[PDB]
Amino acid sequence: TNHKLIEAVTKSQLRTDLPSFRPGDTLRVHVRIIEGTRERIQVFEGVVIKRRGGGVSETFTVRKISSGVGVERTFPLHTPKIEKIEVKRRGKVRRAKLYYLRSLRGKAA
Amino acid sequence: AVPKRRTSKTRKNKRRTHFKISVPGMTECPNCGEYKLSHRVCKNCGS
Amino acid sequence: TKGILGRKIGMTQVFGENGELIPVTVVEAKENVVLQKKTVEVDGYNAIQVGFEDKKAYKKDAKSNKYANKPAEGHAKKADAAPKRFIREFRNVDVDAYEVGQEVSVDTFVAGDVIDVTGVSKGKGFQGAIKRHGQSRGPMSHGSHFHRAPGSVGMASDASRVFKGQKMPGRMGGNTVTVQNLEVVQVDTENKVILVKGNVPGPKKGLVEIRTSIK
Amino acid sequence: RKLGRTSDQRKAMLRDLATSLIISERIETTEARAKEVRSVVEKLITLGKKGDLASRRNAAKTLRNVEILNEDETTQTALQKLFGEIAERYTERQGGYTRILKQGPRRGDGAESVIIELV
Amino acid sequence: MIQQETRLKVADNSGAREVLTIKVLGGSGRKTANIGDVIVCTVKNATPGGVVKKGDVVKAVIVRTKSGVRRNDGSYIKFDENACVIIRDDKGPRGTRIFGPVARELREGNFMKIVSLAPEVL
RNA sequence: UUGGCACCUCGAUGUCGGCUCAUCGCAUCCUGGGGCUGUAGUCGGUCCCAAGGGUUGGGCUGUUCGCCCAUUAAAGCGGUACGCGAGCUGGGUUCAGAACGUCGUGAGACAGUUCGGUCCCUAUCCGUCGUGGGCGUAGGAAAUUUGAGAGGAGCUGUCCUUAGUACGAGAGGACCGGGAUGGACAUACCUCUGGUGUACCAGUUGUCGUGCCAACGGCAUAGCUGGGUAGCUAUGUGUGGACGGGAUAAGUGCUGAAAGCAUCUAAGCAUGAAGCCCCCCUCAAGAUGAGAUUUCCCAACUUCGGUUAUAAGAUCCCUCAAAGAUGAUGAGGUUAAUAGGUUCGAGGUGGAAGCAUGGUGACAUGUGGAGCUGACGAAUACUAAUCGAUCGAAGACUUAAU
Ligand SMILES: [Mg+2]
Ligand SMILES: [Mg+2]
Ligand SMILES: [Mg+2]
Ligand SMILES: [Mg+2]
Ligand SMILES: [Mg+2]
Ligand SMILES: [Mg+2]
Ligand SMILES: [Mg+2]
Ligand SMILES: [Mg+2]
Ligand SMILES: [Mg+2]
Ligand SMILES: [Mg+2]
Ligand SMILES: [Mg+2]
Repeated sequence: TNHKLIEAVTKSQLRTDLPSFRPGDTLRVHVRIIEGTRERIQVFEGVVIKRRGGGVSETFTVRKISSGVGVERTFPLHTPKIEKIEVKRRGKVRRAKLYYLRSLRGKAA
Repeated sequence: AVPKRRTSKTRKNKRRTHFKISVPGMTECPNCGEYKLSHRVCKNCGS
Repeated sequence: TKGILGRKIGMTQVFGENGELIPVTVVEAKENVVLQKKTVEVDGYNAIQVGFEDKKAYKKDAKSNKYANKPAEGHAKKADAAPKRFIREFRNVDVDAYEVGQEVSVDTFVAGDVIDVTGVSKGKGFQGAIKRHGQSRGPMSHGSHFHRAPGSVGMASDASRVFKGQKMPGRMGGNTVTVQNLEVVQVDTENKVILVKGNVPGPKKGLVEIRTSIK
Repeated sequence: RKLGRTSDQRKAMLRDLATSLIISERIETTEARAKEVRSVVEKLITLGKKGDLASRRNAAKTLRNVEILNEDETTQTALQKLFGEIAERYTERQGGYTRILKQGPRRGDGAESVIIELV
Repeated sequence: MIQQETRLKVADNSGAREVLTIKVLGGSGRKTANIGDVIVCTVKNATPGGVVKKGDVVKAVIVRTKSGVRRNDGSYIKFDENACVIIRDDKGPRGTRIFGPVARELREGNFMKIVSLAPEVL
């Protein structure tokens, strides 16, 4: 544990029911945004690269190619702005973190 | 990087005045007839 | 106003409203029972001095300073509380109220009262030129033997001195500093801590007095 | 974490100091070795209190492969010593917590010699 | 960041293919940049045809720098290519068919003719 | 600046540019305040008071200077041995080599070019930036403090509201008050983003060794690559520049004679600036003019010669660290949680070894999110902080209020 009293303030804001997984999975993260006359909600496919630093300050990130460009997006996973996480496919990787995706056909299986 | 002046017989003795040595602890053993140094153990003491 | 005397324990993040993440320093504010106060009638400045975390009883064989002494015994018997470790003036506020011997509270504030913070620095030992003050180093190649020292200090012999206030290598030092206009995102009562916004000086298990702002 | 000289030595010297602690049971040395060798040979003989094969391999990470013995006119290979004559001796709760006792300085230097004792 | 003399694979359909930034225009002594600022820059490569020609100083908005940007919730958008869009000095591009998915942050700075003319915007 | 004179220096006063670091004038470049305009408004010219703060990145040449590109609110002029080589480069100038033009019949010459050319020093005293011991402060000690003084900080743009209104036909387009976020700079701090992380974890290469296979050490920059906790940091996260007062400078004013009118002035009364002082933060009673409040301790020898020998309170000495060059600052010393260990946990790594199954194998899969863990958190006296010593007050006189 961190202390006896960090989490005593902080466990009351930690978020429940986010299906725990591991780097190598393939995610479809929805997220609510606002723009003008909309509270529209947007999907975002991708592959988890890394997952880090547990507690209320825990963090993961995902990577998706978009049109030839590798968009990499990062979230603090307990935010109340993420809506729903699926797990499209399990993964078989050896390394924990996966920084070596600067290639063009990785295909983690 | 040289002296410009020989230092006289006042600033020789006034400079070295914080250059001494103090006595150490010197607590005696109960049955040594010999003074150990504090928080130590001698070779031929009551320590 | 209501100068509490908490100590830090660390720093975390707390998700505010709609999406906003704001970093938070958590300040453990233990018991604070007010000792004697001093006014303009006695000798001339209206102030409330406040204690902080207590220690054990008095006068056996004071190896440490977690035991009291005959000075701080009678100085703390006057308010009939346990002897203290940190006593600080507050000539900011309220000569009228705050009866002597009163625990203050933790909830004098609300989630939105802006505050200030006074605490000591880290202190990073004896460090040199381009790390203490914002000076820039020399060239690291093309032959120069001037990497990291400070440059010239003064002019030639129409000023045969070096002017004091010269910013030379000395100790980095822990001296006091006050950030201004931090705010409180959340107050706890039961676990007896508060929170602030951003980050305050003074490394963990330190000391920091906070008070109202002066905006 | 204190030091001696450099990173290659500070493992291979310091592991070759607990070996001489094992076959002699008291040695004298200076401070910053003996303040620091306290917390390696004592952490090592938690592996005495487990004493299984998975702990046998990790005891070969530290001790020498060396220092045959002759106390019973026969060869105990100094890995078979600590699992029969040290782990059997100790069953107190904090492993094999050893004592130190300080002495005076030395002649040509000013380091305080200190007998450690495996008790 | 993108600073004094970077080199940028531009994203427009307007003849340039690589530009280099002389100045990051903004305040005095401005050094760095990120998505939504405007840099002045002179082309080096040139597609045969197009609009602009090699050696013509043009002004141009920044899009998708390599380091991320911290939007105010805790997210980050790290791309994988420095890029650019040549503007008409009325906050609209030259050509029509800009490639290369664009960050959402350039909306408060009224660049909204780029966003509607673009593929997938995040 | 270019000179004139030869007064100091030849028993050596190192010489141009540039980097490092500033400090000072105002004949002001921006910003603040006004007069006057042949000032419609927005812009602009010219002049007065004003040093508080700001004053940019590149190409060219050794350059100074200069022209040129893109910006900015502006790219000010100068002094400080044409500031700064016991702080730095050496590109030129002023060393030996060689060559070209040229002058000299010749050796050689040139403020004409041209390529290559050794930059020495361990700080005595002042001056600095920090940091401790003795003594003073009419009894000793602890804690908190007042603040004479002294430092620090002072900069600005762009967008929107008033409004497309006043002026001006039309082109365009505010003064004055409010609302937003940017730039540069000065701080504080690692939760996030990254970097480092040399007793952590995993893969693999040669070769040697543990009698051999499996396992595992040694050495090869840490043998090499992927990652990584604490601590330290920026390109990362927050905060900052005040609001408000008092007298004025330029200027504008009211009342008003000298000098029956006018007239800002002579006596009075206004108003008026990023400027001065108080306000903001930091230090500061060695401020010998040594301040202030609360709390604790008070004796025998003895012609006070105080001989002493102690209290309060420290310290010597030890285990370390939120501190740290040593000393100093803090946390502790058995009635103990100060370190180390033991146990549990966070974080990190990524599924140990054996054993079994399958494959002729190379190796796959279960047992099992395993094993293994340096700095961070909690619990526990298991080892070590033992027994001792050293220093340390017993309160003068004067007159005054009683
Ligand atoms: Mg002259
Ligand atoms: Mg003459
Ligand atoms: Mg002579
Ligand atoms: Mg001479
Ligand atoms: Mg010379
Ligand atoms: Mg003037
Ligand atoms: Mg100035
Ligand atoms: Mg070039
Ligand atoms: Mg001739
Ligand atoms: Mg072999
Ligand atoms: Mg206990």
